[PDB]
Amino acid sequence: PRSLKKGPFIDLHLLKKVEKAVESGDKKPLRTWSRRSTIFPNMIGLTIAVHNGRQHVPVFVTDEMVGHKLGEFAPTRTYRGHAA
Amino acid sequence: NQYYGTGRRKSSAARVFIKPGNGKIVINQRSLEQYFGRETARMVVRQPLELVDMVEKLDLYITVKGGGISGQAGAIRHGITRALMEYDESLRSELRKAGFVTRDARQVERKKVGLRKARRRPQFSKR
Amino acid sequence: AKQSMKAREVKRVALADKYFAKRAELKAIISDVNASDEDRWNAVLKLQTLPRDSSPSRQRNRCRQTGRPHGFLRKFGLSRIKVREAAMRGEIPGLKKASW
Amino acid sequence: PRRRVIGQRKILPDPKFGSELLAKFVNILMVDGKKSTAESIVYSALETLAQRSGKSELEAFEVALENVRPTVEVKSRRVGGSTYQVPVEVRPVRRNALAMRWIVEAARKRGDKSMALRLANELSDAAENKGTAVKKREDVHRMAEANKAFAHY
Amino acid sequence: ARIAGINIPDHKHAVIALTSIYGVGKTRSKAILAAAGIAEDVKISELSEGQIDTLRDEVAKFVVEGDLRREISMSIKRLMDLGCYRGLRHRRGLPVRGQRTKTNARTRKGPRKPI
Amino acid sequence: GQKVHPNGIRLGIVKPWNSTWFANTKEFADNLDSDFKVRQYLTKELAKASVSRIVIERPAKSIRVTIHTARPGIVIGKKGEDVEKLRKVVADIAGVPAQINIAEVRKPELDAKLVADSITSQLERRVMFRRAMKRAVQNAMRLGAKGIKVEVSGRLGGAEIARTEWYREGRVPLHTLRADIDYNTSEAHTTYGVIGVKVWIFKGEI
Amino acid sequence: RIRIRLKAFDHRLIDQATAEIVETAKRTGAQVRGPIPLPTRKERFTVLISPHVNKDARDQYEIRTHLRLVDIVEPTEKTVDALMRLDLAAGVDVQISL
RNA sequence: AAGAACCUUACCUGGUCUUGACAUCCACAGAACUUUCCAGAGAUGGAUUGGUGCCUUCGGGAACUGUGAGACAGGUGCUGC
RNA sequence: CCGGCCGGGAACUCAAAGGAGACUGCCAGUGAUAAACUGGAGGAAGGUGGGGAUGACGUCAAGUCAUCAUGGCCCUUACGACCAGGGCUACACACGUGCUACAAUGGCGCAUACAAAGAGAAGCGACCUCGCGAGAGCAAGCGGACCUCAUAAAGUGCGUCGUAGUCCGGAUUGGAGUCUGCAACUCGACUCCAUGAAGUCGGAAUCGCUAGUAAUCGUGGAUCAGAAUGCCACGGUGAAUAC
Ligand SMILES: [Mg+2]
Ligand SMILES: [Mg+2]
Ligand SMILES: [Mg+2]
Ligand SMILES: [Mg+2]
Ligand SMILES: [Mg+2]
Ligand SMILES: [Mg+2]
Ligand SMILES: [Mg+2]
Ligand SMILES: [Mg+2]
Ligand SMILES: [Mg+2]
Ligand SMILES: [Mg+2]
Ligand SMILES: [Mg+2]
Ligand SMILES: [Mg+2]
Ligand SMILES: [Mg+2]
Repeated sequence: PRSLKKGPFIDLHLLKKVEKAVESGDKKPLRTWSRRSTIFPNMIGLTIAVHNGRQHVPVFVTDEMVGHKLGEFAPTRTYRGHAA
Repeated sequence: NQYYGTGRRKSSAARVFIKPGNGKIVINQRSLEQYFGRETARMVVRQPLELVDMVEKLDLYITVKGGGISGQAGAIRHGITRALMEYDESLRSELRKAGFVTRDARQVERKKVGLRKARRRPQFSKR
Repeated sequence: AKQSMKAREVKRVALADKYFAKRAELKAIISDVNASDEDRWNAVLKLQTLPRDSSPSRQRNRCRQTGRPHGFLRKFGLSRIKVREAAMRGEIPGLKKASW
Repeated sequence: PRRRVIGQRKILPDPKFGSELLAKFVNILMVDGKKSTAESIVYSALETLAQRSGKSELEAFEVALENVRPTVEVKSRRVGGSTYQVPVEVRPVRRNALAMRWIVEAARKRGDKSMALRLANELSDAAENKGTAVKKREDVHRMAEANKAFAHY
Repeated sequence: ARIAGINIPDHKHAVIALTSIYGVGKTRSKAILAAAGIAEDVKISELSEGQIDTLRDEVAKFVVEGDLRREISMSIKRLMDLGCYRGLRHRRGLPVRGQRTKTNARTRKGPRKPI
Repeated sequence: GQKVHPNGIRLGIVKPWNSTWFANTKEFADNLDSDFKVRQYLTKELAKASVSRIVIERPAKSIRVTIHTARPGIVIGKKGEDVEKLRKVVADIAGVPAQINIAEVRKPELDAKLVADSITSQLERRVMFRRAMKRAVQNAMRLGAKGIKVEVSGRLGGAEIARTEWYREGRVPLHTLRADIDYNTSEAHTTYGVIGVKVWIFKGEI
Repeated sequence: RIRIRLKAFDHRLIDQATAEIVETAKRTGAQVRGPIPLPTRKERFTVLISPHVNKDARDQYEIRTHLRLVDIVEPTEKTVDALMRLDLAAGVDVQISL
């Protein structure tokens, strides 16, 4: 994963959205594409619609997703099984 | 005076100097016994001397580069063979009949396009 | 290749040359180890704000006579097909068929 | 091939004993071109068998080979419907090659520990006609005897 | 011959025997033996009870056996109930570290199941 | 089957290089691109002059272009007003000072490039391809080439099935490397598609 | 000492070059140590020849950079200027060093 | 295919542009260039600090940019029968 | 200051140029007194010495309109263009081509010998310090027979394991990390700790190879920011067989 010297990676626009939404209280889900961004500690409670190629999958951020890429909770493939 | 020959094998080149003496053989500033681990290599080095029966009355100072253990051993053998050729010409017939003058012109065949090695083709299938 | 594809590559090269110095500086802050945490953080953010096309890794070598992105040869700047044609016509110095 | 082979490749006699027969044995036992390992294993087997028996290494090896060497084998001929297992007498070089190969197959398939131990035990059994090698020679001769009717060819 | 609550073989050398503890491989075994001052080639049934007690103390440093098992299980179950990509992969029993599933993946998917 | 390029297989043996400038890995790609641009510009602007060969050298931050042409008077013009403009544009393209030298080509009837260009021009002009090929072969064998082969391939004469026809006289031993096989190709963009012309001319040995 | 590095793509041409180098450096009065042949760099390339598939159909090309070394021990004052004004034929790169 | 994280990428979902990303030619405006702030996923749009020159029939052209209609440009679209 | 280290030497190995040699040349026999063949001498090479490049007329209206060019047709507020995300990496399955194995001709630990060929300037990166390791810091040297990549591995000497799904075997997975890159979730490589699977030689069937070849062991390069078990080369060890 990312080198620890570089610290964590958050995309600037998503950071701006998050800081303003958290300082201005519960708002609309953060419609965002930055799947590569890291879920920071002050992300809790925010509902974020992470892009997945065609949809913005809603993700309710909780404590235990801190340190994970938002794109991990929005799967990008559909699969139900062959010849069910 | 020192009599000199050059032997070659695979990719090994061996300079061999012979001068009458107590039968000391030096390979790259190192004795034969602890330079060659293979008894086959030692036999290969000593083959011309034993076949001409001059084993103890000559001293060998030899420096060889390139190749591996067996290639270097063959290079040594060729070096002694040529050194005794330019020592005396009388033992030439014996060494040829034995087969030591001939420089063994067999190198690793080049890898070729469309083959895994020199001749090992990729596995073929009709379908 | 397509004219649009060649145009994209030209734009990327131009942007990389234009913004090369700033990227060098910011990456120097990031990979410096005696730089403060605030410095490294702000450098990450500024390197984000720099356009992506500025990244020299974004470029793709293309055959300068056809724009083909595959089979490139850096020594000649051409794909395998163009290298073959020019070499046979003699338009490449010293080059000739090898056999060994 | 449809032409003819030149003379057989020259083989350097092995250093410890100077026997091209033993050189061929080492070559046949060799795997993945590791002649050093093959020679060490053969030499250990030879000294071990010499010590267990009493014979010289070379003569004991010759006895073990001779108890395994065939004289007539069977080859396939086509006439129709069925095949002829025609018995043909073997030339001595092929005799020695087959004896060595059968000995090595039996030794590899034996269930001991070190391959030198396996080879010494197999050659010792061949010294009194017990090994899988002498069993294979028994099978070859009795098959040729069964097919003896086709010998006239 | 009972370290971290499991029987370890007595016929094997100490390094090989200590690897039988779920949570100790060759490296941790060597570290344990060095820290307890025991030769690496000594057989378990030939150690003084003081030495086995010291070995118990050393192996107690690392998390092994049930504690390690439930640690791994809670990590896997957290992945599960988070339902991230790795949680979904773990649920479905498919490769989790980005391998190909067009072919192979037999270790995760189990042996062939004909249609 | 396919065949090796009669020029390429002989480059180091009995042929010269159409470019003999030395540069290292830093300069090779840029010099090749600039040579390509110069040759393309020269051929486009001298299509009429029948430029048989273009050799490029780069002595020292300079470019020297030898234009083996069949109408040196045409390519030079009055005094040097045409070659002066050509040199100016060549220098601008190459980014270095230029020097254009015109080379007399005697007998355009024994040069593969010029024969191919002539045949292609006739094909564009809709002359019978059999007549063009026979004319080329007769001209070369009268000028004295030890041999010639001409091949024309494509939708000949407005046909919908493309075919290949080739005439030959004398010897054209393509397998002998020391034989002087001057070979060259050209394309003719006719209203029914492209037609490819290939010319081999065997002029002698060592 | 003056060091001349001749790099060329053609051994005949580079031999001409080094011959006239030594002739000039000897007419100027200085003595020469060479020419010394340094190993040819044989840069090899392998390319598929069909525009589509056919992986086993390849050409192998080769560029042979020949290199010669010229030594000028006792560099005469006229020798230096003569060598630097000599102006070699095209197709040779000459590196001058002290 | 001598090497798909973005690029490549030609495909998909959306956000956008249509003389257009890339070419010539027409006119007008403007040196370019550099830096900075906002919004937007970014595209892109608002601005704007500085800049306002290189030759000169000194009035205009040479470049580089935008605009304004096009003649066109573009197509990894089909056909290797 | 035992290191060609320095003075030196031009012998030697090498480097690169130019020459010589191998031609059925000679001898014998066979042979239509011919071609030639069966041997022999000599010679490094003996019969087109080994290998490579070289692909004839033509066949499959074989492949490519996606390298390129191109006739004809078609799209053009678009089938063109720009952007961010996703996919090409999906998995009940089936096939091809490979890699690692199933062990003792081995595994592991310690010491140690022997290579060729290639690359390199926003590049190869010594030495030194730190880290268990990927690697990090300062940083010389070198567009190079100089410097770096870069200690070859198999091999040899000693010990250990003693036939066991095992110190074989390494898949899978958990945790912790390094580097590249704006960015490693989809989807990188690598490292440490841990886990340790299937596999005990594989049905019908089927492939490669007659020499330094097969087999086996490592090394380099192109592509490339990173990303080879592929591809292209290089050497080390090195057979059996052909009636
Ligand atoms: Mg293949
Ligand atoms: Mg195009
Ligand atoms: Mg790239
Ligand atoms: Mg992509
Ligand atoms: Mg066709
Ligand atoms: Mg077809
Ligand atoms: Mg031929
Ligand atoms: Mg098709
Ligand atoms: Mg694919
Ligand atoms: Mg293991
Ligand atoms: Mg590389
Ligand atoms: Mg790479
Ligand atoms: Mg090899």
